[PDB]
Amino acid sequence: KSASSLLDLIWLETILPKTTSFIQMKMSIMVSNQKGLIKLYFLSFLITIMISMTLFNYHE
Amino acid sequence: KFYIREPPHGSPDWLKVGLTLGTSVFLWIYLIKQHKEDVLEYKRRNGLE
Amino acid sequence: MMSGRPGRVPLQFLPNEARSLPPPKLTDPRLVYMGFLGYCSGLIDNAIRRRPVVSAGLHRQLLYVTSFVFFGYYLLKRQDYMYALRDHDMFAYVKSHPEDFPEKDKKTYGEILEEFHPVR
Amino acid sequence: MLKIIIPTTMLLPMTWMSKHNMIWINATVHSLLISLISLSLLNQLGENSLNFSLTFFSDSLSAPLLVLTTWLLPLMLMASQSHLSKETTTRKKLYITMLILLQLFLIMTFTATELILFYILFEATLVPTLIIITRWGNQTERLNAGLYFLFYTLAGSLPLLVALVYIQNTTGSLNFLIIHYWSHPLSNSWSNIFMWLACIMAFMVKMPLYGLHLWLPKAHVEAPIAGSMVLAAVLLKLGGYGMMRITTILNPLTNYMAYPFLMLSMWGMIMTSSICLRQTDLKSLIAYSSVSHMALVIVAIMIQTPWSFMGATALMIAHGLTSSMLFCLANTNYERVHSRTMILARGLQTLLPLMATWWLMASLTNLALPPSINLIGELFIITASFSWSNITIILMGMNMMITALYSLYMLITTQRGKYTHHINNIKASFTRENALMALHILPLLLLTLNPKMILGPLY
Amino acid sequence: LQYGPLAFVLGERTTRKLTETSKVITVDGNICSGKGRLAREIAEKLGLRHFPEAGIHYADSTTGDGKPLDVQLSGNCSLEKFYDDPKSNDGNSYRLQSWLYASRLLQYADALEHLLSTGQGVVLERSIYSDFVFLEAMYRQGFIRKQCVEHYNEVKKVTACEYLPPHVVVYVDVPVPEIQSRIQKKGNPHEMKITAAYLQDIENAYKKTFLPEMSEKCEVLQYSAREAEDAEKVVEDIEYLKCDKGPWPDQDDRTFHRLRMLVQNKLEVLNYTTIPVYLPEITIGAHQSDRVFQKFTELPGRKYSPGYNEDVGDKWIWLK
Amino acid sequence: KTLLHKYSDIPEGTECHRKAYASTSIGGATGLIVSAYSIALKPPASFLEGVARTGRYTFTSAAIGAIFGLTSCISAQVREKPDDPLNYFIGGCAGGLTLGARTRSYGIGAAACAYMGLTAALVKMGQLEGWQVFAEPKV
Amino acid sequence: IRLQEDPDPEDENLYEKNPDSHGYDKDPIVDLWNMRVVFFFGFSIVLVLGSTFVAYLPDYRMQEWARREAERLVKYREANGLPLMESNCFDPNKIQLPE
Amino acid sequence: MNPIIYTTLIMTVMSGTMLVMISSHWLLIWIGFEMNLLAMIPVLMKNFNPRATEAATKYFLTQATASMMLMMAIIINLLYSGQWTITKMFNPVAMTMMTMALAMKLGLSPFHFWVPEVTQGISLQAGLLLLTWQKLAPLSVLCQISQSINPNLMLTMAMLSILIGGWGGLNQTQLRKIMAYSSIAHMGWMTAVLPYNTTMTILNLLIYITMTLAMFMLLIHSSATTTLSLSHTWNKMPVITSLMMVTLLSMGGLPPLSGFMPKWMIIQEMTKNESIIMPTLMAMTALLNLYFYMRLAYSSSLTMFPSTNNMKMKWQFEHTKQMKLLPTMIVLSTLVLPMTPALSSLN
Amino acid sequence: DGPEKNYEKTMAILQIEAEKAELRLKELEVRRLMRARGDGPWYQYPTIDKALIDHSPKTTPDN
Amino acid sequence: MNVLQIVRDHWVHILVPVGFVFGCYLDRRSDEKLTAFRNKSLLFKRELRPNEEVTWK
Amino acid sequence: MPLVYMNIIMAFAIALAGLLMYRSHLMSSLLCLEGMMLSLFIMSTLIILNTHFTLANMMPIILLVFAACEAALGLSLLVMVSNTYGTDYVQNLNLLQC
Ligand SMILES: Nc1nc2c(ncn2[C@@H]2O[C@H](COP(=O)(O)OP(=O)(O)OP(=O)(O)O)[C@@H](O)[C@H]2O)c(=O)[nH]1
Repeated sequence: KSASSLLDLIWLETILPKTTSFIQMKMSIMVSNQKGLIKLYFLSFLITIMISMTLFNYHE
Repeated sequence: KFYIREPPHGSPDWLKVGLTLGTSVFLWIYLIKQHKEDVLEYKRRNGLE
Repeated sequence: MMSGRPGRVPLQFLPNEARSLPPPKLTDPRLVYMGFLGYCSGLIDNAIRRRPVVSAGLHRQLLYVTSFVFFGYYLLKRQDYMYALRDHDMFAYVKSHPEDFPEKDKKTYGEILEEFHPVR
Repeated sequence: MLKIIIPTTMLLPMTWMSKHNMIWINATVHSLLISLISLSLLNQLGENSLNFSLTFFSDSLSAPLLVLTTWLLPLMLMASQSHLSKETTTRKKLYITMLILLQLFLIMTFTATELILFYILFEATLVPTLIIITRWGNQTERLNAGLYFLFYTLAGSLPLLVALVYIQNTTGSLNFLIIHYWSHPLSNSWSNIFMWLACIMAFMVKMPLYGLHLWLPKAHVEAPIAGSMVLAAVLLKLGGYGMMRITTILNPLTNYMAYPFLMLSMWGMIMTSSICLRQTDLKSLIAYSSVSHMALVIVAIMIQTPWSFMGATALMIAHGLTSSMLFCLANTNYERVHSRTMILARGLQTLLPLMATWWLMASLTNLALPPSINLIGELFIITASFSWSNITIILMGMNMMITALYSLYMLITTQRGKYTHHINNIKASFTRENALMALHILPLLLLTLNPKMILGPLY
Repeated sequence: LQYGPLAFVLGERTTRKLTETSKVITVDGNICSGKGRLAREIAEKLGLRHFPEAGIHYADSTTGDGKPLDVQLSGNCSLEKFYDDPKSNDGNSYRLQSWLYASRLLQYADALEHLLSTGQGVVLERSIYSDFVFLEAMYRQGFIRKQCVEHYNEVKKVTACEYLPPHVVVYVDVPVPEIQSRIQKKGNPHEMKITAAYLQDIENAYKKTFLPEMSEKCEVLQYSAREAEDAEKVVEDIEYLKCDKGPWPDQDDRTFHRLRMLVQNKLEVLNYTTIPVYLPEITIGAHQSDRVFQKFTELPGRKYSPGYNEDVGDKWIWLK
Repeated sequence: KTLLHKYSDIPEGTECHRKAYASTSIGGATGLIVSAYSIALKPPASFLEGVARTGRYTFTSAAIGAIFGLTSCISAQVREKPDDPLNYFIGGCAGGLTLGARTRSYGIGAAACAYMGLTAALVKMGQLEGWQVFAEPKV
Repeated sequence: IRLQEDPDPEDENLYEKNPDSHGYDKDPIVDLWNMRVVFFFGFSIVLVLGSTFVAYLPDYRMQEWARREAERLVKYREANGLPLMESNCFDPNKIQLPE
Repeated sequence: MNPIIYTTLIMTVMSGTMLVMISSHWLLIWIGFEMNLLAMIPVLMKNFNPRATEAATKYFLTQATASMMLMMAIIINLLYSGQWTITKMFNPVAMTMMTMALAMKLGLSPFHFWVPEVTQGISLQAGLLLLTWQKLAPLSVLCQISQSINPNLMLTMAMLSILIGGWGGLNQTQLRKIMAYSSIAHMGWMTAVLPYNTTMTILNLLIYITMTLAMFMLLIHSSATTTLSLSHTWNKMPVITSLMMVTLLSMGGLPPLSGFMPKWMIIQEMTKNESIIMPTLMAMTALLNLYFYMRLAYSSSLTMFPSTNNMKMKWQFEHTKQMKLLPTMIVLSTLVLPMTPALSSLN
Repeated sequence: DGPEKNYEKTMAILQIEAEKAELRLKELEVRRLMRARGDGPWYQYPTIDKALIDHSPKTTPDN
Repeated sequence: MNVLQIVRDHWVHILVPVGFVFGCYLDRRSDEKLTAFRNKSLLFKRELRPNEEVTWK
Repeated sequence: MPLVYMNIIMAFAIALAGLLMYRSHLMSSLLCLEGMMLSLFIMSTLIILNTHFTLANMMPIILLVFAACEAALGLSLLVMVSNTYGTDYVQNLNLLQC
C-alpha cells in the first residue's frame, strides 16, 4: 500500500507522465478545434496585428 | 506466358540500358580525368611542380 | 559564416582559385560513403517496384552509384573551398587586427593558485 | 578500433542475404568470433587510454563493456531461436539486423572519443530498441511501453544536447581527453547548477532512479525475450559510462549538488527493494531488483571516490550479467507456460532438475555473495560510502537485507515446493536454454577469478 | 508506353475513335433470366465485345495466369454455401455481396478501358448501378444486417460517382414461376433452395428502383424472355436509338482523358473498395492477413513484377 | 513594454504596494490579451455573456498578478533579501493556488504551485544572472 | 463471429514430433550443426583460449613492472635514510610561493 | 485539366518563385508572389470538389491580404528611403509589416489557421506542391532582409509556429492535417534560426523539403488520407510501410537519421550566440511532433491492423505510376548525417 | 604494439585536438568581431552599386 | 562435389574474416596518417639505429 | 509628412479593418480588398509624382495591372462557391471543418 500501488502505480506515473499528457490533452482540443469560419480566423489576424504593432510595439 | 498481358518490363529495353551504361562510363572517365587535372593543376600552381 | 564576400561570382559552383587547394582523393572516406550512399538509393529502388532487390537491373544501380559519387566529388571541393576561405580570411583578419587579439601570456601551473577541492 | 567495428558492420549483409535457415548459424558463429577479437582489447597500457584514431579510443573503463556487448550478441541471438522460428524469413533477417545495428551502435558509443559523437550514438540506441519492443512484442501494453521508454529517454537527452553544444562553444572542444586535461572548477554560479543538471539528468533518465523508474518496469515486462536482456544489460550502463566521463568537468559543484539525487538513490534502492517483496510478475521482480542495483551504482558514481568508481565499474558488468541471467529464466518459464504470473507455477525443481540449479546460482549471484564479482563490486561501494558519510551503511544494509529476501523468495515460490497440478505441458528443458545460462554463468566466475580486467580504469 | 500525359500531348485523342459502335449496354434481370444468352447474341449481332458476368473469380480471370484461385485465397465467400445457409451470418452473405460488387467494379473498369482504348461497344451482365438490388433483397430476407447494407450504399456512392453510366440496358423480365422452372431445368443443386420470396423480391427491387433510378441517365428497353430468345429485334431497336440522354452525349476529350487515366490504373479504380471502415464480416484478422500473405507471395508470378519473376522463368534480369 | 518597466523599475521589497499595482496591471494586460483571443476565436451568443467571459479571464489573471506582486515584495522585505528565487516562488505559486480556486479546482491549483512557482523562480533566476530569453544576433 | 480469424495455434515442442532434437530448429541436421557451433567457440576457444588470453595478457598497467621498479627506489632511499615515501610528490623548490 | 495546361501552370508557379529569388527590385518580388498566387489557385482546383473550392478560397483570401500588406511595407520603405532595392529596411514599422505579410504566406503565427484547412481540402499532390514549393519564395525574401528583423518578433513568431504546430497535430487523424501541422512546426524550426544565420535555415529548408517529398510520394504511393486507410496499407505495401516507418523516425530527429541534423545545427548556433533558454523550448516541444509521429508509425507498420476481405484482390494489381525520384528521395532524407560538413557548401 | 606506439600516437591526437579547439574559440571571436565592426571580408551586407548613377548633364541644372 | 553449388549456398562465412583483416589494414593506414611525433616522444627519444629507419609502423 | 499622406494611410488602415474584419459577406470583403489597392495606388502615385521618379511613374499601372487580376479571380472564385452554396454569405462556408 505504500511502495507499490500508491507510490509507483499511483503517484509517480500521475505526476510526470499522466499530468503532462493531460496538459497536452487539455491544450490540444483548445488549440485544434476551430470550426473553420473565416471570420474568427481573420479577427485572430486582427488583434495579432495590433499586438505586434502597438501593444508590444515590436518596432519600438 | 503465365500472365496473359504482356509484362510492362518483360523485354530488355535495350536503348535505356545502353544510355545508362554509356552515362556511367562517361561520368567515371570524366571523374578520373577531372581528378588528374586537378592534382596536376595543384602541383603546378602552388610550386610543387 | 559569407554571401557578401568581395569578388564572389554568383551561380558559380567551383571558383577558379579553389584549384590551389588539394583536390579530394578518389579514396576519400567521405566520398566512398557517398558512393555507398548510392547503393542505398539503388537497393531501395528495386524494393519500391517489388523487383528483386539484390540484382534487379544493375544498369540502374550503376548510374545510381556513379552519379552520387560524382556530385559528391564536386561538393567536396566546394566543401573544402568554403572551409579554406573561412580559415583564410580568418588569419587575414587576425593579422590585420593585432589589437583585438592580445598575446595572452603563458604561465606554468607553478605560478597559478588553483585551489584543490576535497571531494569526500 | 576498426578491427572490431568493421567486422560488425560488414556482418550485416551476411545475415541479410544468407539462406533462409543458415542465417541463425552464421550470425551466431560470426558473433562468437568477433567477440573473440573483442576480448583482445582488455589490454590497457599503464594509465593511458588505449588510443586508436582521432575519433575512436578505449580504456579499462570501456573494454569490459565492449567485450560484454560482443559476448551478449550471441546470447539473445540464439535465445531468439524459440521465439522467432515461426515468422517470415525476411522478418527474421530484419530482426537480426536490428540486433546487429544495436550492438554496432553500442560499440560505437563506448569507443567514442569526442562528446557529441557519443551523444549521437547514445540516442541512436533507441531506434533499434524501440523497433524491437514495439514490433516483436507479445501483449497489448507494449505500445505504451515503447511510448514511455522513448519519451523518457528523449526528455532526458535533449537538455544534454543543449548543454553539450554550449560546452563546445565555451570551452573549445568536446574531446574526452582534453576536457579531462583542460578541466576547470565548475563554480557555484546559478547557471552552473543548471549546467550540471543538464549534463547529469540525461544519464540519470536511463539509469532508473527513485521516481523516474516507470519505463523499465513497463517496458521490460513485455519486451521481446531477446530484446529485454539487451535493455536490462547494456543501455543502463552506457549512461554509467556517460557519468564516468562527464563527471570530470562537473566538479567541484558535484560535492553538494549531488545530495538530492544521492539520497534519492539510497532510500530509492530500498523502495525498489521494498517494492521487490511483492510482485505479481517475475519479469517485474527482476526489473525492480535491477532498479535497486542501478540505484546502488548511482550512489557509487556520485561520491567521486576511486573505490566507489571500482565498485561501480564492477557493478555494471555484474548486474547486467545477473539481470539478463534471470531474464532468460523468466523467458523460459513463460514460454513453457505462456503466462508471466508469479505464483502460477511453484516447485519447478520437481520437473526440471537442472533448470532450478541454474535458478540457484542465478539468485546466488543476485545475492552478491563472496567471492563473486557481484560481492566485490558491492563491497567497494560499501567501503567508499562508509568513508563518505559513516551511517550510509544503515540504508545500504537494508538493501543487502532485502535483496536475498526477494531473490530466495522467488526460488521458493518458483522452484521449491511442488508443481501446481493443473499445468501438464511442461516438457523437459531443451539444451538451448541450459546451454545459454551456462555461457552466461560460467564466464561470470571466470572473469571473477581475474577481477583486474573489470576492476576499473583507476587501477 | 501506356496512355500517359505524353500520349494526350503528342496527339492521342479518344474522340477520334468513338462512333455509334461505342454503346455500353448491360443485360439485367432476375437470376437465370437468360440474359447471358441475350448478351452473347447482342454482342455478336452488333460487333460489340462481350464480357462474361464477373463472379467470385474475376480477379484471376483478369490478372495473372487466368486460373481460378482458392476461395480462401480469393473472396473467402461461397454463393453455393450462401444458398446452403443464408442466415448463419458467419459472413458469407455480405462478404459475397461486397466481393461481387467490387468484381463488377473491376469489370466495368476494364470495359470502359477497352472502349476508350479501342472504340468498340461493350455489353455486360449487371453493373454497379444494378447489383444493389440483390443486396436490398438479401436484406429483406434478413441475410445481411443493416450496417452491412448502409456500408454497401456508402461504398456505392463513393465508387460509382466517378463512373459515367451505360448507354442502354436491356432487362429480361421473367415471372417468378418461370424462373423457378429454369433453375429446376439447370441441375446444379446449389441453386435449387432459393426462396420464392427472394426471387420475387429482387424483381421488385429491380422494377421499382433500378429502372426509374436509371431511366433519367439512360434508355430503358426492358424485355421478356419471349422476345429475348429472338436476337434480331433486340438488336434492331438497340441500333435505332438516339442515345442522347446522360453524361455520355456531353463529355469532351478532357473527360475522356481523365477517364482513361483512371481506368488504365486499376489500383485506384477500386481504392475505396478497401473499405476503410471496420465491420465484423468484412474485417479479416491481422494474423489471418499475414498468413494469407505468406501463402500468396510465394505463389508463382506474384512475388516480383511481371517479367522480373525468375521463379517462372524470366530472363536477362541482371540487365532488366 | 513600459508596463513591464513599471514592474522592473520598482525594486523588490521597497514600495511593495506600487510593485503589486504594476503586477496587477501586467496580469490585467495578459488577461485582456487572452480575453481578446477568446472573444475573437471562440464565438459567444450575447454581448453580456461575452464580456462576462472577458471579465472572468481578466479578473483571474489580475488576481494572480496582484498576489504575486504583493507576496513577492513582502517576502523581499521581511527577509530583506530581494535576491531570492524563493521570494518569487512562494508568491508565484500561491498565484497558482488562487488560479485553481478561481476555476474551483484545488487539484490543478496544487499542480500549479509546482509549475507557476518554478517558472517565477526561473524568471527571477534569469533576471539576477542576465539569462536572455530573446537573444540578439551577436555571432 | 465479429471477425474471420485463425484460432491460436498450438505451441509445438520439437521433441514430440522429432525426438533427439535440441530446441534449435525443425530440421534435425541443422539442429546438430547449431549444437556444434554453439558448443564450439561459445564454450570453446572464446570461452577457454579466451580465458588464457585474458589471464595471460601483457603487463596490466605495468603493475608487474611497477612492482619490480619500486624496491629499487626503496633501497636507494633507505641507503641514505630518506624514507620510501614523501610528503610531497611535486617538488616545492621548482614551484613558486604566491606572495 | 489539359496536360499541357497543367504543365503551363507548373512552370508559371515555378517561374513566379524564380522571379522572387532572382529579382532585386521590390516590385518584382511582389509580382513574382502574385504570379505564384494566380498560378497555384487553378491546380488546387484540379479535382473540383467543394472541399477544393473551400481550400482555394481560403488560400486566395489569406495570400491576397498578405500580398497587399507586402505592398504596404513596400510603399512605406519607399516613402521613407526612396529605394526599391531589397536590403535592410529604413523604417521599423515597414519591417514589421513585411514580417507579418510574409508570415501569413508562410503560416507561422496565428496567421497559420489557413494551411491545415487548405491542406485538408486539396488532393495530396496539390498538398506536396503547397507544402514544398510555396515556401521557397517567402523564405528567400526573409533571408534577403535578415539584416534588420526585430529578433523578438521573429523568435516569438517561430515559437508559436512550432508550439501550435505540435499541439494541433495531436488531435488529427487525416494525414494531410497532421502533415500540415508538422510543416508548421518545421516552419517555426527554420524561422527561429532565420535571424541568426541564414545558412542553417537554408539547410533546414532543404532537409524539410526532401523529407516532405519523401513523405508525400509515399502517401500517394499508398493512396491513403486517413490513419485507418494507411493502417489498411500495412498489407499491400509492406516495403512502402516500412519506409513509411523509417522516414517517420527521421521526422522527429532521432539520431543518426537526417532529421536530427537540422535540429542539432540550429541548437548549436543558437547556443553560440548566448541563446540557451530558447533552443530548449523547441527541443522539448519536438516531442509533441514525435508523439503523433509514433502514433502514425504504430498505425502503419509496428502493429498489424485489421485488413478487409475485398482488399485481397488489390494483391492482383501493381502500382503503374512510377512516381520517380522516390528511392533517392528516401535515401537523402534518411542517411546524410555523416555529411553534415557539406552545409558549408550553402554558405 | 609497444607502449611507445600508443603514447606517440596519442600526444599527436591531443595536439591536433588542441590546435582545433583554440581555432574554434578564435573563430567564435572573429565571427563576432566581424559581425559587429564589419571591417573585413564576410558578414558584409550588400549596398547600392555606384555604376547605376548617371553623371551626364540633365534638363535642369543643380541636380 | 558440386563446389559451385556449395559456394552458391555457403559463401557467407568468408566475408566476415576478410572484413576483419580489412579493419587491421585500415588501422595500419590510420597509423601512417598520425606519425607527427616520429621518435619525438620525450621518454622514448631512443636513437635510431643505423640498420632500421622507423620507430614503429 | 503632410495630411494627404495621413488620409490615404488612414484609408488603407480602415480598408484593412473592413476587409479583414469580416462582417458577413464575401463579395463586399473582396470589394474592400480591391479598395485597399486603390488606397495603395494613390499613395504610391503621390511620392512618385512628388520626387520626380520618372521611371517609377510606370510602377502604379504595373501595380494596378496585377491587382485587378487578383480581383479577376476573386469574384471568379465567388461564383464557384455561389452556384453550389447559393450565396456569398460566409457562415455556411463551413464544409471544410476537419
Ligand atoms: N448475391 C448476389 N448474387 C448475384 C449477384 N449478381 C449475380 N448473382 C448470382 O449470379 C448467379 C448467376 O446468375 P444468372 O447469370 O442470371 O444465372 P444463370 O443460371 O447463369 O443463367 P443466365 O442468366 O442465362 O446466365 C446467380 O446465382 C445469382 O444469384 C449479386 O449482385 N448478388
